[PDB]
Amino acid sequence: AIKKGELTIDDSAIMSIIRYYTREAGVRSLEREISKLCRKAVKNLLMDKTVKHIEINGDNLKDFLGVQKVDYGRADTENRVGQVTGL
Amino acid sequence: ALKRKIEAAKMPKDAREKTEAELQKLKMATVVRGYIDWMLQVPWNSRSKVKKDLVKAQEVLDTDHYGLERVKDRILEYLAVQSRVSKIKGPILCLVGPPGVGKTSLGQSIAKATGRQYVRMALGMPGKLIQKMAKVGVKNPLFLLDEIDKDPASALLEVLDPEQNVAFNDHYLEVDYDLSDVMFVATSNSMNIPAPLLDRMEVIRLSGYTEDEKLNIAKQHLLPKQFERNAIKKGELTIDDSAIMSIIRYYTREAGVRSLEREISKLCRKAVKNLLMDKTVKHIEINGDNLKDFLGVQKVDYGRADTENRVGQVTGLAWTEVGGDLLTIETACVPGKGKLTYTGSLGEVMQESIQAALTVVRARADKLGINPDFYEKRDIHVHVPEGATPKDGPSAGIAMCTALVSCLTGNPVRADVAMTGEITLRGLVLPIGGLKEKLLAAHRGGIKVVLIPDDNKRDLEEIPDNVIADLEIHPVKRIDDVLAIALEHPA
Amino acid sequence: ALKRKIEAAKMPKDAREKTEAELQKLKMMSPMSAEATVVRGYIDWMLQVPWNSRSKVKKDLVKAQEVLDTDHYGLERVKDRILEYLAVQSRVSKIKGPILCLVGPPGVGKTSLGQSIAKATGRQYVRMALGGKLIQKMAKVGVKNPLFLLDEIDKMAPASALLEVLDPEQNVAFNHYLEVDYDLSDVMFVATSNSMNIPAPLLDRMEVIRLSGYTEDEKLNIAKQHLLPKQFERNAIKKGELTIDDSAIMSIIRYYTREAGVRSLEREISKLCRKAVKNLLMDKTVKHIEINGDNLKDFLGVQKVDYGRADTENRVGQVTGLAWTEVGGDLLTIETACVPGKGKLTYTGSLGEVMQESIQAALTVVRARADKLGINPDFYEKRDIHVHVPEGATPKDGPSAGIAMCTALVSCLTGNPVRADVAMTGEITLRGLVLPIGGLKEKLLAAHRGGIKVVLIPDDNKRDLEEIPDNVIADLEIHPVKRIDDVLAIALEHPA
Amino acid sequence: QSRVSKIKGPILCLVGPPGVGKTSLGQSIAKATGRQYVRMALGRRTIGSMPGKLIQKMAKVGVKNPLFLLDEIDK
Ligand SMILES: Nc1ncnc2c1ncn2[C@@H]1O[C@H](COP(=O)(O)OP(=O)(O)O)[C@@H](O)[C@H]1O
Ligand SMILES: Nc1ncnc2c1ncn2[C@@H]1O[C@H](COP(=O)(O)OP(=O)(O)O)[C@@H](O)[C@H]1O
Ligand SMILES: Nc1ncnc2c1ncn2[C@@H]1O[C@H](COP(=O)(O)OP(=O)(O)O)[C@@H](O)[C@H]1O
Repeated sequence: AIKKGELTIDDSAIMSIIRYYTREAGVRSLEREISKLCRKAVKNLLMDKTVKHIEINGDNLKDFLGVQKVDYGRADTENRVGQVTGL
Repeated sequence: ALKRKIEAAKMPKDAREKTEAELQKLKMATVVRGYIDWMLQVPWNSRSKVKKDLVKAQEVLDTDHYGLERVKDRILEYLAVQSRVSKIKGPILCLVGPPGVGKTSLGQSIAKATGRQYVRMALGMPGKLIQKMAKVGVKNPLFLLDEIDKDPASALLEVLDPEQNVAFNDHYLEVDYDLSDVMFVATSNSMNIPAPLLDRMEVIRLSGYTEDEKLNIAKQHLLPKQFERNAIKKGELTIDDSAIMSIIRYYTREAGVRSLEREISKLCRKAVKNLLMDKTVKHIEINGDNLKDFLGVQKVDYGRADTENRVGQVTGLAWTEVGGDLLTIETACVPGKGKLTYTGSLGEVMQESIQAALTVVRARADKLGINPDFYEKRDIHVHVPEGATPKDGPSAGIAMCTALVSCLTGNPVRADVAMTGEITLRGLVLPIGGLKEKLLAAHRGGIKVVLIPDDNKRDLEEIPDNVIADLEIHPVKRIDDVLAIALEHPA
Repeated sequence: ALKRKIEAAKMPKDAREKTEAELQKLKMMSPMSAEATVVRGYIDWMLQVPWNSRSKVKKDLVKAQEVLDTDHYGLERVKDRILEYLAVQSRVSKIKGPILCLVGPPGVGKTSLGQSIAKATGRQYVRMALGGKLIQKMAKVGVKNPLFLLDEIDKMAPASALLEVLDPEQNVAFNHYLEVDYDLSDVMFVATSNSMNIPAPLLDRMEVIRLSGYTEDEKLNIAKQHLLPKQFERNAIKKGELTIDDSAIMSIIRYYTREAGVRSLEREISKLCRKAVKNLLMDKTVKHIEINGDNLKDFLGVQKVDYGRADTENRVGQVTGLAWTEVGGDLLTIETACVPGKGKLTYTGSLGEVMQESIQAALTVVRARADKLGINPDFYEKRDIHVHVPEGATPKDGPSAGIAMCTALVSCLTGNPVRADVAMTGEITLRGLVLPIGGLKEKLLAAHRGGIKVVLIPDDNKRDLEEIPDNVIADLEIHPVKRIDDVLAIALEHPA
Repeated sequence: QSRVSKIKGPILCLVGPPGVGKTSLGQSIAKATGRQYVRMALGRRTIGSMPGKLIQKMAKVGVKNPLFLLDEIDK
């Protein structure tokens, strides 16, 4: 029930959802995240009559979805002796 | 009489020709009369209207359940989109938690949050569901499906999907009923639901409570409704907060509040018996000293103020889904032929966890002070109690590792500590799931120092911060750093 | 004709218009037909049903106290729990909550206690055994609010549809062959059984109140104050005769009966009474018969079971474990044997897999302590092991008497005899610690009733140990242990 | 049974292998107290229906206080 004006999601917000909140080859978890994100925007509309154009960037999302569930790739300690990531 | 009400206030066409069809069967017999009256008493109109003041629903959820803020926010999201669109044709609310949390009452506080009538249906002659519809008599009820962990079994998915709810048949009512515009709330004790149902349900996790939160719940929402069903009236009976702290800490240990209800109910019973059998006293006051006069000595305890010299016995944390739970993993090292032996009801996942742990120990024979021949001359028995789940099996792997280092070197594990995690061959410590449910258990049993993997550090910014306020938490990443904390001697 | 009775009986409007509904059909059918008489007796079911006339309850709990303690002797931890319910029953007129459940071994007095509560409040009494009926008993009492007992719910498993007779969400209306709903509220229930194997829907609405056994002093006062009078008046023995002294009753309890209740004591006292009466009519010489503790063997028979312990402690293998069984508390002789072989275990005697895990636990206890006991260190593959547990233990009780297996194995290997006045119990870990166990009161009553004089319990049951009220503790030498080395230092009759 | 006018308690039961005198003790007790012997082995209105079996035997002896046996409950 969101009409065409009041919620706007950036590119970088979707890149944060894909890179930080899902691990599969498909788009099912992207649907669960965008579903839950949309109804959290609905709650942040009907509980406050001031704001209407709710904006989300790649910074103001961790109050919606919490912390990053899964991690991204390799910028951490590269010692990891005798381990090797295989495919 | 019969004929003057078969129109039944714009009852739809199909059951009008069916109702008049057995009415002209009546024209040419008691079971016919009842068979008419079933189709007349089920509702066909009168949608009891919703209350779209969602701030009022905010105010009416906080009057019946104290502190389920994440669960309340999720429910109010579902009621926001449930308010704007008249019928959400998506997945159903799924309330999952340990027994004794406000499931089977949260659904009661939803029905007086929208306005629709509460109906409960336990899952442990017309159809059962239309029997309940005839019990309530409204087009748009709230029909709680409880205990989905426990008429054919899986045939209720036609009550949930869109394609079978625009018209629902029956074996012994012959017509089609629309089970659309019927909000459902589904509760369960656990997660292992039969497989088609697990997709149509969005899971809402009601976790356990803490000591302060149980104290506030017992001080606001338990003592009044227990008094008013026993009619103790305002000054006849007071209970200090430290007394409820002794009921919570000592005489029960459970993630719900059901046992607290049983002890408080018993307490009110014996107080009434003191008030009628005696006539001098009229005000009974109960503190932490008068309390064991009214009940037993204890049932369980906590504290870990006992001895700590338990070689080879650490206190793992177990994520059973029926509450988070403590665990006493024990290992021994006997003279023998090196044949490893595992027991404790679990299968082969613990096997690869154990053999991982034993390679971790055998790589460190020098700087731990072990004769390096132990893998072939000394048999090893490794035990873990039965409380776990199939997933999160290789939790408490470093429980087994510290157990083996303790029993080999003869170094006592300090008894206040409690560990968790999953171990690999290099001694690295993998993440584990369900960290809140385990840490509430480690809070409730009186554990001071908990070890978690380093890669679950971000999940500490989800815990209600009274829990972290009492636990000296050390995250680790290497097993060599577990062995400076969990033992009590340098190694 | 017939309507002039039901018009004044005051049934409510639903059953009134059903009664008039088939009634005017009855007055307009042939008054001597067969189906007409079926309707006559059908209405005669409905003349029976008491739709009014509550019997009065009594609120003063002082005479409730003085009406309970005048009939049953010493159930002091139960009568508080029953006067909770009668206290809230006194203030609140209609409790809709849970229902009193009475669980203990048979012979304790539960059927008499539910009979006594009816005398306590004022309401009537109808017992309903379990192996339409309910409207037949409600019609049988002829009153609205009886004390409708439901005995042996455990021996019940219409299949189990009585759970709508219990919950208040269903008790506003219960119909089955009468098809008029009855208001079964304000019909107080008490349910009894013999174990907590109650079906899982029924257990929701039932307050379990435990009735454990009686001890010898307590049975002695029961027979001296409440059994010899009712037996002397159900056989009409005159007053100036049949002086049964105390030591005779002590020999009946100690030597001629073994139960946690007093059922068999009634059989022995009744047989004693009628043998005395037969010796009063087959002779006119004696009139005053006295039966001391000596002449029972000339009067009642031979000492059927044994009590003392001069019983040859040189039993190498068997110990005496205690067992909180389904029917309460019981002695239990756990036996082990060690035969030459390959190293394989052998389970015997209702050993579920938990007891298998505790058997291998005790096996690792022994193998950890091989050399400081003198055992041949390679016994685990030269010599097979057979361990025997006689049944009785509930699977929740389970690994109770775990350390009985460890002392049994140490005794069977080293050939050191277990002294046979030691009633061990406990739950063993792997490494040699002894965990708590529940139901310590049944195990101590069975450990006292068989005359065992030394009991080993775990250390972390110094908590329930004070709550055994009677002088059970005073003559039993109960002393806890915590490690397996305190067990092996005591329960063997040699040092090790 | 001699001193008490009417025992309301339990019932004499005679259990033995087939062949000992468990039937003849009905005769002997019957001519021991004085009452009458009636044996009833084991194994409504309509057409014309007889009464109940037990009251058929009570009509058969025609006395209020018989020694009404009940043979072979096991069968
Ligand atoms: N957050 C809460 N606030 C107030 N009461 C609660 C809360 N959670 C549970 N309860 C209490 O739990 C009791 C009923 O238990 P229930 O919620 O039915 O658990 P279960 O479904 O496991 O039986 C009620 O008295 C209810 O008040
Ligand atoms: N404390 C007591 N005082 C008097 N009589 C008792 C007491 N305890 C038991 N009895 C006797 O025990 C018998 C009741 O047996 P009970 O345990 O009710 O059998 P069941 O459980 O099979 O119904 C009655 O004869 C009663 O007189
Ligand atoms: N002690 C006895 N003295 C004389 N006759 C006996 C004695 N015991 C058994 N009998 C004879 O055995 C028969 C017993 O019949 P019985 O076995 O009682 O029949 P049932 O098949 O009904 O048991 C009688 O005919 C009786 O005369």
